[PDB]
Amino acid sequence: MRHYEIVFMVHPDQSEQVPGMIERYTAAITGAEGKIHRLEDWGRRQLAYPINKLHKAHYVLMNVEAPQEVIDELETTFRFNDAVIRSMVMRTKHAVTEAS
Amino acid sequence: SLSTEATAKIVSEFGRDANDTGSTEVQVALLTAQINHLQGHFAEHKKDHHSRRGLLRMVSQRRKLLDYLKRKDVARYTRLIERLGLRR
Amino acid sequence: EIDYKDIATLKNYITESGKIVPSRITGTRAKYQRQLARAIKRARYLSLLPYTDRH
Amino acid sequence: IKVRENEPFDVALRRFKRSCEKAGVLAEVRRREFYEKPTTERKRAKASAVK
Amino acid sequence: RKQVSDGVAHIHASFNNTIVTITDRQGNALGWATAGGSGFRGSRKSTPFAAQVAAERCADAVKEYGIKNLEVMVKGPGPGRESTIRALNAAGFRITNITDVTPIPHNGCRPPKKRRV
RNA sequence: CUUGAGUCUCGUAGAGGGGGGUAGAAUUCCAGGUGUAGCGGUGAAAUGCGUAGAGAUCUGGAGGAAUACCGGUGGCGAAGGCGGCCCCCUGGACGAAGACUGACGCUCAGGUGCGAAAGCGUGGGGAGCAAACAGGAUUAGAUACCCUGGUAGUCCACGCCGUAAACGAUGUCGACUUGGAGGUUGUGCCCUUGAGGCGUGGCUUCCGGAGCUAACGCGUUAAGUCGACCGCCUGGGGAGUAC
Ligand SMILES: [Mg+2]
Ligand SMILES: [Mg+2]
Ligand SMILES: [Mg+2]
Ligand SMILES: [Mg+2]
Ligand SMILES: [Mg+2]
Repeated sequence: MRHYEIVFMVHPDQSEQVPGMIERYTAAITGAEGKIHRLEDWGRRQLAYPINKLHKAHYVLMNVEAPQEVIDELETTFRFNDAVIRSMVMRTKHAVTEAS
Repeated sequence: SLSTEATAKIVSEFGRDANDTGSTEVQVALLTAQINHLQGHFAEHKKDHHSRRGLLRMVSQRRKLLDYLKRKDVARYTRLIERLGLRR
Repeated sequence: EIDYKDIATLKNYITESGKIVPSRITGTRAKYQRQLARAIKRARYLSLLPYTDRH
Repeated sequence: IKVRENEPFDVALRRFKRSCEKAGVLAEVRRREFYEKPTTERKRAKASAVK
Repeated sequence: RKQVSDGVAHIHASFNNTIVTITDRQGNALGWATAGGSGFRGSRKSTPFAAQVAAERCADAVKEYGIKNLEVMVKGPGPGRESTIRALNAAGFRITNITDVTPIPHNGCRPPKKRRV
């Protein structure tokens, strides 16, 4: 398995889902023998540009270590979940931890 | 290029002993790998010409490698072919 | 100096128009400028930085 | 570019404007692109910059 | 006729003509005035002065709208781009925030050939 | 046999390639709010668009193409060529210490494959630009330059076409031959106390000595001094034409 620094921001008035989403993700990841080396939460932070209105979103970090197979099953879930908006995900670059 | 595991692994299998990658027979097999595998990557996309270069290059190298073996030891040559199901 | 999260450091290599500052005006290494400049981009795509002074 | 001054003294401070945008990025695009002129004409600036 | 006490000033300083449109912060055209539509034509209407003499004429409308102060929205090159301001800024109109809305494409559309003599 | 070539380990940077996503800036178009007599264009104009309400301005939406800034004497590639960001599949180049195979090399007619743009086929897509074409102006004329529109095409998928001032107008591989200045990336060392300094590899600009050159100029990235192999030249027109 490789590392993947994923940071997905969710709709503001959807914060209640933030915990549910996170808990669900981590589950699948760990299930496939994945390793979580970090997990931030920038919370309801101000947005630079009005990304599709609502200049306020809810960010979160991951930087896990799951097989490309699973993250893929996830890369799509984000697209099929109105609740979440812009989603990014970088590669390994050596398991990042804490800080940020 | 090649999987570290599968790489070293495939080496011990043909190496004149152990930790002798430079070994002739070894090169062939080790090369045939990415060769027989790229087939898939190339079967798809197909227009990945630039990548073809690497293939064609390493491909010709196998020949230039086998010919040598057959020239400095007809034995090993005729053997390797078998275990790799080469020569048509 | 090389991370979109570090929205602080980046604000140093970004004028008012949001555009990044040339490697000369900063006198920084080109090698660093590249990995650095790219951070501003990826950061701009997470609303962590302004594309321009307007939107 | 954005510009707001405190106390009415009437000073444009048009610096922040031309200090980047305005012409150039405009006058350059005002007419058809270059396509070829950049990889050459534009790269002939050093022929003057070198000295 | 409604007294807005304040709005915004738009200036479309084109290379051949300049126009000023004062409107409430909402973006509803309150009063407009163009250089060309102020007598002088061609070469003369595309001069810096033209914008001034024309711009001042715009206030001759959006002023009786209770307007006291306004912002500045400048876009495009050409003369008047700067002149237009002074006119208002000096026409008693209390200034505030000058902004250059001049468009700048991050490389998208291909400009027309033209100009070749 | 090991110095040539190659294999391995470990890192190094990258607009190298195929595929799929994706963001923001602008353009045009549609709808509506505000507002009124112009706008647009030029050297002037005029065609054109405007009271059936344009332009400007604000709000929402539709879509296509291209990625400002970073960006450069920059980087990658056999060549053509390749710039937003993200992932997936993938090739090559480089240094480091070494470990290994053991001359397995260089070149190559024919052959094979890759080939800018324009063009051709089928089926998609089409904002902007734009051969054709259409007006308008210029002029002695103006089948042009300039203006107002605008079709092919440009974009896409698979196939075809193989040309370019396909240019460094400079075939490839190897070895020697004073220097100076700078960019790029790797690596060893130095109160590292520093980005600081020293070295030492690959790549790359600029100046230039010897020598070479008809001169211009080239100059350790040679067009210098040699070697292996290949391609081509033998006056200009007719002619890269006919058959
Ligand atoms: Mg035309
Ligand atoms: Mg084509
Ligand atoms: Mg076609
Ligand atoms: Mg190179
Ligand atoms: Mg020289």
